[PDB]
Amino acid sequence: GRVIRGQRKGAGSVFRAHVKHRKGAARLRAVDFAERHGYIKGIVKDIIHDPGRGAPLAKVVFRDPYRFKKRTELFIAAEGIHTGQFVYCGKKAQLNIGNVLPVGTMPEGTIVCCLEEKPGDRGKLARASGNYATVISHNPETKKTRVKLPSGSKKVISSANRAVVGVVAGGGRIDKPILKAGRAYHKYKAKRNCWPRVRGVAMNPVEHPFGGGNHQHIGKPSTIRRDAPAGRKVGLIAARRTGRLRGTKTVQ
RNA sequence: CCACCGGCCCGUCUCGCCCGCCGCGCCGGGGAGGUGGAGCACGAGCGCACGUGUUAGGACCCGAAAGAUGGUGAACUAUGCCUGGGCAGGGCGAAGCCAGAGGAAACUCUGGUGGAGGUCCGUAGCGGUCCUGACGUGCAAAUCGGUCGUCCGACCUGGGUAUAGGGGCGAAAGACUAAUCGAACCAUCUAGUAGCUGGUUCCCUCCGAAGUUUCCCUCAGGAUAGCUGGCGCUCUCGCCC
RNA sequence: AGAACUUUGAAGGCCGAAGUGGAGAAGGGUUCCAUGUGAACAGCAGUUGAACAUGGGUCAGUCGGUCCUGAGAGAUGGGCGAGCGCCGUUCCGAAGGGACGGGCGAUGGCCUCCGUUGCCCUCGGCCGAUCGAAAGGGAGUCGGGUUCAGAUCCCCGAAUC
RNA sequence: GAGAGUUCUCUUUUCUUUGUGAAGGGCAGGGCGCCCUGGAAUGGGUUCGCCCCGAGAGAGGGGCCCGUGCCUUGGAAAGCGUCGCACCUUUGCUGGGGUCCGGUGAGCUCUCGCUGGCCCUUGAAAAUCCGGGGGAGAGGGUGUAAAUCUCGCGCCGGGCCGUACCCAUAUCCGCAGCAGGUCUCCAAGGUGAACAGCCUCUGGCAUGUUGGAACAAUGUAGGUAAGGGAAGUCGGCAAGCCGGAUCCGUAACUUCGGGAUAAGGAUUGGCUCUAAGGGCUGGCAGCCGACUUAGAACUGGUGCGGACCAGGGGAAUCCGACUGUUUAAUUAAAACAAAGCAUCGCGAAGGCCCGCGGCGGGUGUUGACGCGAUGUGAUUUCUGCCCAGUGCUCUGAAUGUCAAAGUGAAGAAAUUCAAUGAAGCGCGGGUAAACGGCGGGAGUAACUAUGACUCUCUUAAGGUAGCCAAAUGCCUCGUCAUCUAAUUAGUGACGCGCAUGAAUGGAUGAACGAGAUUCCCACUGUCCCUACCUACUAUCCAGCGAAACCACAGCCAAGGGAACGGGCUUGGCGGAAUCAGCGGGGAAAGAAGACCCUGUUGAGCUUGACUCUAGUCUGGCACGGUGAAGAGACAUGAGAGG
RNA sequence: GGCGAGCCCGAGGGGCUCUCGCUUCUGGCGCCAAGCGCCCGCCCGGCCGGGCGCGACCCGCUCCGGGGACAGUGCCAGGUGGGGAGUUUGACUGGGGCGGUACACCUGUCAAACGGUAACGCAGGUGUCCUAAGGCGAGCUCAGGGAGGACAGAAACCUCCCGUGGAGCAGAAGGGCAAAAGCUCGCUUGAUCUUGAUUUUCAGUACGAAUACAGACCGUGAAAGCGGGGCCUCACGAUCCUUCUGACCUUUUGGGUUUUAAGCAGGAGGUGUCAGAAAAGUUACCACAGGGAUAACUGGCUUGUGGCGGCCAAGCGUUCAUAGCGACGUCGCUUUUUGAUCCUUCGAUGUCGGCUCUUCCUAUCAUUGUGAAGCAGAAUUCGCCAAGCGUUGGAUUGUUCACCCACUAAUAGGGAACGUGAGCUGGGUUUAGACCGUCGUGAGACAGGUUAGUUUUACCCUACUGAUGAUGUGUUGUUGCCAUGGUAAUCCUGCUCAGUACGAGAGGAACCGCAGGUUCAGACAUUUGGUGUAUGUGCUUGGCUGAGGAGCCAAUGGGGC
Ligand SMILES: [Mg+2]
Ligand SMILES: [Mg+2]
Ligand SMILES: [Mg+2]
Ligand SMILES: [Mg+2]
Ligand SMILES: [Mg+2]
Ligand SMILES: [Mg+2]
Ligand SMILES: [Mg+2]
Ligand SMILES: [Mg+2]
Ligand SMILES: [Mg+2]
Ligand SMILES: [Mg+2]
Ligand SMILES: [Mg+2]
Ligand SMILES: [Mg+2]
Ligand SMILES: [Mg+2]
Ligand SMILES: [Mg+2]
Ligand SMILES: [Mg+2]
Ligand SMILES: [Mg+2]
Ligand SMILES: [Mg+2]
Ligand SMILES: [Mg+2]
Ligand SMILES: [Mg+2]
Ligand SMILES: [Mg+2]
Ligand SMILES: [Mg+2]
Ligand SMILES: [Mg+2]
Ligand SMILES: [Mg+2]
Ligand SMILES: [Mg+2]
Ligand SMILES: [Mg+2]
Ligand SMILES: [Mg+2]
Ligand SMILES: [Mg+2]
Ligand SMILES: [Mg+2]
Ligand SMILES: [Mg+2]
Ligand SMILES: [Mg+2]
Ligand SMILES: [Mg+2]
Ligand SMILES: [Mg+2]
Ligand SMILES: [Mg+2]
Ligand SMILES: [Mg+2]
Ligand SMILES: [Mg+2]
Ligand SMILES: [Mg+2]
Ligand SMILES: [Mg+2]
Ligand SMILES: [Mg+2]
Ligand SMILES: [Mg+2]
Ligand SMILES: [Mg+2]
Ligand SMILES: [Mg+2]
Ligand SMILES: [Mg+2]
Ligand SMILES: [Mg+2]
Ligand SMILES: [Mg+2]
Ligand SMILES: [Mg+2]
Ligand SMILES: [Mg+2]
Ligand SMILES: [Mg+2]
Ligand SMILES: [Mg+2]
Ligand SMILES: [Mg+2]
Ligand SMILES: [Mg+2]
Ligand SMILES: [Mg+2]
Ligand SMILES: [Mg+2]
Ligand SMILES: [Mg+2]
Ligand SMILES: [Mg+2]
Ligand SMILES: [Mg+2]
Ligand SMILES: [Mg+2]
Ligand SMILES: [Mg+2]
Ligand SMILES: [Mg+2]
Ligand SMILES: [Mg+2]
Ligand SMILES: [Mg+2]
Ligand SMILES: [Mg+2]
Ligand SMILES: [Mg+2]
Ligand SMILES: [Mg+2]
Ligand SMILES: [Mg+2]
Ligand SMILES: [Mg+2]
Ligand SMILES: [Mg+2]
Ligand SMILES: [Mg+2]
Ligand SMILES: [Mg+2]
Ligand SMILES: [Mg+2]
Ligand SMILES: [Mg+2]
Ligand SMILES: [Mg+2]
Ligand SMILES: [Mg+2]
Ligand SMILES: [Mg+2]
Ligand SMILES: [Mg+2]
Ligand SMILES: [Mg+2]
Ligand SMILES: [Mg+2]
Ligand SMILES: [Mg+2]
Ligand SMILES: [Mg+2]
Ligand SMILES: [Mg+2]
Ligand SMILES: [Mg+2]
Ligand SMILES: [Mg+2]
Ligand SMILES: [Mg+2]
Ligand SMILES: [Mg+2]
Ligand SMILES: [Mg+2]
Ligand SMILES: [Mg+2]
Ligand SMILES: [Mg+2]
Ligand SMILES: [Mg+2]
Ligand SMILES: [Mg+2]
Ligand SMILES: [Mg+2]
Ligand SMILES: [Mg+2]
Ligand SMILES: [Mg+2]
Ligand SMILES: [Mg+2]
Ligand SMILES: [Mg+2]
Ligand SMILES: [Mg+2]
Ligand SMILES: [Mg+2]
Ligand SMILES: [Mg+2]
Ligand SMILES: [Mg+2]
Ligand SMILES: [Mg+2]
Ligand SMILES: [Mg+2]
Ligand SMILES: [Mg+2]
Ligand SMILES: [Mg+2]
Ligand SMILES: [Mg+2]
Ligand SMILES: [Mg+2]
Ligand SMILES: [Mg+2]
Ligand SMILES: [Mg+2]
Ligand SMILES: [Mg+2]
Ligand SMILES: [Mg+2]
Ligand SMILES: [Mg+2]
Ligand SMILES: [Mg+2]
Ligand SMILES: [Mg+2]
Ligand SMILES: [Mg+2]
Ligand SMILES: [Mg+2]
Ligand SMILES: [Mg+2]
Ligand SMILES: [Mg+2]
Ligand SMILES: [Mg+2]
Repeated sequence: GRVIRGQRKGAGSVFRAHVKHRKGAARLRAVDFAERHGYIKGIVKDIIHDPGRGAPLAKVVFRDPYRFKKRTELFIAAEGIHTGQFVYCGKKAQLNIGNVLPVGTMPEGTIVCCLEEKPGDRGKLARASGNYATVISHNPETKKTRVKLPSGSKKVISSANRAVVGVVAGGGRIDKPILKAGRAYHKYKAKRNCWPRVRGVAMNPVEHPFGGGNHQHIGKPSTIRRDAPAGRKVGLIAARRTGRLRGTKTVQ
């Protein structure tokens, strides 16, 4: 009869993201004439650590092509850039690490990251630390571009959206074991209040469909369909196949 | 007034025949027999008052576990966030560094330095294992004395702030949410219902029981019959039957 | 009048600086001080008291609030809602009323010269009103003396924003 | 130097005090990742530690910032101890000494600066203010003087609000002057490693809502006890032993880090000594002061951590890796959590959720090394077999069932019939680190049995590797061996194990458990077997003074009785009022039994119990408009076919 | 626009088709226009102050992109939906649940010679079957047995005889039936219509079943007659709704026709909890109103069971029934076991065991005095009067119980609300946490196992223990009796007896006497040991009084006496 923990997550009362010490949203520059009919050069001031994120944030200063003012943007620092390196943003920019340019111009097999789903989405895909997307196809007519995302999915996107070249800095971040609960607590304290993660079979039937019984067992098939109501989707959600995997999943 | 027989009216079943025409018809009316009616067969009701009995009203009085509506609480406690404060002393000795010795080389060994740890003894702080110690109408609606675990941390704490009741919060004890939490508090519905307990106030006189039949989701109950009381009413003795 | 509980002196002791000391914040609101009585309150008593009655006591440019935002709360634009209203805070808004300068015109002061008013031209992103800390940010006062009760406040002297 | 205390004896002795605020200037001191000359290796100068050098080291010469330190204006005339002249509601003023000479320090507190370490933790914004780049503009124009001044002065103003006191074992909350709770600063001397414990100074206090007399039992705290030493008890419960430091010695096991203060030994006082461990001045010598170590001699009735302070230990089993959290007010755990190991969904018109409402909100200042939902729970090795059933998922309008809406037909119409049929269901495949499961007979070894081996029914497969009378075994106090004089206990082994078993996790397993259990050593009043002593009661008195409970009240035996009387019957018998204990009775008090049953009385929870619903997936109707190509059916006239 | 690149024709050049402009070694700056061509007012054709355009091109109907007649929105329909909400969890019952239906209907007994009469009393049944197993009429007689006949046999078929029901009548039983109610044969649906009254449980209500009639149409036999189901006792169902049948019926609302609907009567579709709701489980997290109408304690009635005795005497006992046992049978006591019933207790009697302590019982283990043996002695066994005195120390278990070691004269059995929780302990049972095994999909359950889990109050009355007292003797004191009540002593070892009696030996006593010892009781401190604050004395740690001396403080500082 009581709302479960996974159901209380959507209320946003105490489960809000700790966004106090966040430096800024990681987004690219706005598409304009100086970007679609040439390129502009900017200077990287410094890279900083964003709490709750493994990818560093590089501050880049560009010169406004219309007003006398310097524009500061926060990009995702690709691995292999240093303070003082000139970063070029535009259509006819040279293919180098750090420079952003539309995917319709780069050749096949280009390892890029921080791209956009739609032209103007301003850097939404492949933003985690050490991830990249691989361009595999091109279409001159009916402009489309096939990319392979870090999840292995091959998605077709527009040929006008941009992507910075290179892999995100901070790779291999998951190779280190947390090695104790204190480091996990300090990690999740900057992200959000979701760490304790009490098992469902430990509590009572009032707070979870799995709790109860004199023996700490589930009693019901953990595989639950997609049509289950709120507060009922627990355990595996529409598990098409369970158990230890045998090779590659190869699912589209 | 009682019992019976017969008679009349209405609804039905059987049997057959007769009469009428503002129009000669799957139109009307009539008889003799058997049944059903809360009927007729010289009518007694109406209005007011009183008494008893049943019933609906909170309905002889007092009493729930619960349900709904609308509002108040995060000054305790649980959890986030923001902004501040605090944690005596000793023990073990991680990386790195220096020097010396051994060795053909690889390299090894030794003495220091170095000061890491969700490290150890231990104070303040934070909690409360045992004595199942004292109190147990107490200092106290949860305290006190020894003995305890941890004490650089997943640490303790102040103020501000967010989440409000089938909701919040929960390192999960269904624990906490203002001494109340397996669903808070406040007011109303509400004099909620109870086949269940308790109580139910002056005298005298007369009569005076039942715990049994049948039925009911009936077995701690009710209906029915029986037992009882009251109001009468219709007659009979009172002057060889 | 009344003495073990008040006062003074002496002796013997405790708290022994993580106090039984000196100050503060929250909270209390006159409890602080002086005088006076002793039925009630103080778990016995009382000449005593934080009780009673009367009268006093809190003085700031430089102590803090007032200013600023933090987590967060919040009106208008707009949307929803039968409705009190609610969600939403930059979203779907014609959401800058101010200024540098120049020109025209009017007015006032000793109309020499300046200060204003009305209009025209040029320029000007609010990161959206507003609230949110007596421990955060936040310019600038220290020494001595003074009362029965005040001290960085009162007086003297010396400074500063 | 001033004042004070002791002086039977000694002590130039002991105690209190001995000053410079904001602001401005100068000078010491500290820091520099700041400049110039010149460039090194035989590498250099440097820290407690690192660090730095051709991108310029050592050395020499300069600059900048803080200067809370020193002197000076303030500043000695105020302030404070001293000996005095008027004076006891007129009390001010005298003069001397205070701004005297110094030193040391792993000393405590505060501050400043340098450097290092910690990370899947990067540790706040805004208001005010300043500097720089740019050069739109303004200014007298010359032996007369303007544009501007962030320079030295001078004038004026700074409004409003709070300001006492407690801040506490007596001014706050807890019904109160309640051993309870409540956030901060300052904090000395001795012992001592220390803010441990104990004793004093500055400063407070009457012993915590009363005193007098006595020291009976019982009680509450405290300490000993001859001989035995756990023989008491369910249990070593409580109590008791060691407890600090220095010097030797430290096992099994292990993840090689630990175990570990393992275990087991020796010393510890007092007063005289010796040696070592430093700085400063001059061209190897002279003075100045801190307490540390080591050794030896002498000596006290073997006493020396002399009070206080303060780890019993070892051998094993079970569980949990550990640190951490947990039921405020009966549980601290084996429970929860934890890193680690796996699985599932999601590429944003998305996944999981909130919401009565909006293309409203959380994750999201987010993008697969992310988010959301589960299981197991250090490391190592292992992860066995079953998709039959219940769940999850995927596919072809070949294929059954199938609602509205739409089409055709019959009928005067309502209406009826028929054709087609979206999801879903049904069919088929996959998935068990999804829920779960893992049987039963018969014949066979030259002593025999048990049984190598084999045949057969069953459904989806018949317990593999492991482990055990376990926290899991009814029979059971299972059998064997050890531990004991004796063992329902403990350990090891045996294993058709009613009913162990593999992420329902199984087997191990160093360290750690205020976790449960067994044994051994020292230890003690737990005991044999009790006794004595101290403080506070209890006791009597002075003063003040309730509550629980109360049908009337209280001596027993037997009988009957509602089957256990105190009162009834028969007997025993029966003198007031009282004090201190006592706990046999009053079927004693605290509560309309939390146990069992009834109620056609409720609540929490679950599901393949009944009836519904948010939500979610599909189909139809409008928003919802234009063009091309193509498929199926209906009606039309005509040509082939059975 | 060529400061550019072209594929081409081509002598100069042209554009069919096109790339398009000028920021990529470097942690610097970059804005509020230079120039050019024109237009004004002021210095005689000049200076100063201003304005426009090009620089920086023109035109246009979405600000730029990505989807798009889809997605989404409103309405409707169908799936899924304990995520959420509401409600239910039959009754009887020797407590409840499980078991069973004694819940609806029959047969026999219970049932006591009318009818009626109960239990979870006994022995059994029913929810069907039959177009014949109904009706009529006729014919025949069955089960079994005896004697014969080819295969033929215990049983094949034929014939004779006996054959009162011993067979059959659909099925459980009872009653009934012989030219029959049984078997066979032939026609047949009277197993069809209609209105009443009556019988059975009965309230004399209904349903079901049944009886006798009456009114029409039929069957059958020739006929009298029989038949409106089964030879009789059971074989079955209200309201509302649905369906069917009949009128040449009634109403369909202002009046007509028709479809439809409603209406009358009787047949069916069911209430098996059967006089008829539509209904799963758990709560050890539990709550409320009650019940001793109703279990888990004790007590009380009986003792089946348990224990303890007696009688008979077949036999054991080498002989021999009864020294000692004593079967087959049978008669008694006990509530120290369990069980049966539920009488008091539900506004509570605190429910295991252990520790401490008192008293009682005897069915006597030992001790005192005795009798009998297969009692030579010793050691033993069976009884008598006999409860005065004892009936222990430990290992494991919560244990009652049970086993073991050792001691001992003996290590006997019990009662007092299964004595004793305002005396204690909390070891287990028996709350809430949690683990394992089994069961259940689940919540959860287990007289299955293992861990941690608040033990409250006396100051009242009585009883008991002790102390003041009271009554009466005129007052007081001293010395004295006891009526009454209590009552305390018990056991064992060593020596002489005595290596004697006895006994073939082995072995081996007893009375008197002498030393003692165990338990218990009364005291007592000379000696020994405890206690110790005479805070008695003398050392000693830290601090303090200036230092010696004398001292004090550290909750009686510690320790030697
Ligand atoms: Mg967990
Ligand atoms: Mg739980
Ligand atoms: Mg649930
Ligand atoms: Mg199961
Ligand atoms: Mg009421
Ligand atoms: Mg309800
Ligand atoms: Mg509400
Ligand atoms: Mg709070
Ligand atoms: Mg630690
Ligand atoms: Mg250790
Ligand atoms: Mg502590
Ligand atoms: Mg405590
Ligand atoms: Mg506590
Ligand atoms: Mg405990
Ligand atoms: Mg206690
Ligand atoms: Mg007490
Ligand atoms: Mg401790
Ligand atoms: Mg410890
Ligand atoms: Mg520790
Ligand atoms: Mg509700
Ligand atoms: Mg509470
Ligand atoms: Mg409610
Ligand atoms: Mg009432
Ligand atoms: Mg009845
Ligand atoms: Mg009558
Ligand atoms: Mg005094
Ligand atoms: Mg003192
Ligand atoms: Mg301090
Ligand atoms: Mg203090
Ligand atoms: Mg006074
Ligand atoms: Mg008083
Ligand atoms: Mg006062
Ligand atoms: Mg007053
Ligand atoms: Mg002033
Ligand atoms: Mg201020
Ligand atoms: Mg709002
Ligand atoms: Mg509006
Ligand atoms: Mg403000
Ligand atoms: Mg002053
Ligand atoms: Mg003051
Ligand atoms: Mg100064
Ligand atoms: Mg110093
Ligand atoms: Mg003040
Ligand atoms: Mg207090
Ligand atoms: Mg306190
Ligand atoms: Mg000190
Ligand atoms: Mg020292
Ligand atoms: Mg006193
Ligand atoms: Mg007090
Ligand atoms: Mg002793
Ligand atoms: Mg001794
Ligand atoms: Mg010993
Ligand atoms: Mg022992
Ligand atoms: Mg035991
Ligand atoms: Mg202990
Ligand atoms: Mg060993
Ligand atoms: Mg060890
Ligand atoms: Mg010397
Ligand atoms: Mg643990
Ligand atoms: Mg917590
Ligand atoms: Mg506890
Ligand atoms: Mg979203
Ligand atoms: Mg693991
Ligand atoms: Mg497996
Ligand atoms: Mg399959
Ligand atoms: Mg249609
Ligand atoms: Mg054989
Ligand atoms: Mg096996
Ligand atoms: Mg083992
Ligand atoms: Mg033992
Ligand atoms: Mg199993
Ligand atoms: Mg098994
Ligand atoms: Mg001792
Ligand atoms: Mg009596
Ligand atoms: Mg009795
Ligand atoms: Mg009696
Ligand atoms: Mg009584
Ligand atoms: Mg009487
Ligand atoms: Mg009487
Ligand atoms: Mg008394
Ligand atoms: Mg008592
Ligand atoms: Mg009751
Ligand atoms: Mg009932
Ligand atoms: Mg509840
Ligand atoms: Mg567009
Ligand atoms: Mg429900
Ligand atoms: Mg019942
Ligand atoms: Mg009779
Ligand atoms: Mg009869
Ligand atoms: Mg016949
Ligand atoms: Mg029969
Ligand atoms: Mg018969
Ligand atoms: Mg007839
Ligand atoms: Mg019935
Ligand atoms: Mg229920
Ligand atoms: Mg629970
Ligand atoms: Mg009864
Ligand atoms: Mg009973
Ligand atoms: Mg009681
Ligand atoms: Mg009692
Ligand atoms: Mg006796
Ligand atoms: Mg008892
Ligand atoms: Mg227990
Ligand atoms: Mg329990
Ligand atoms: Mg002889
Ligand atoms: Mg002889
Ligand atoms: Mg004695
Ligand atoms: Mg003596
Ligand atoms: Mg002595
Ligand atoms: Mg002494
Ligand atoms: Mg001394
Ligand atoms: Mg001395
Ligand atoms: Mg003290
Ligand atoms: Mg002593
Ligand atoms: Mg002694």
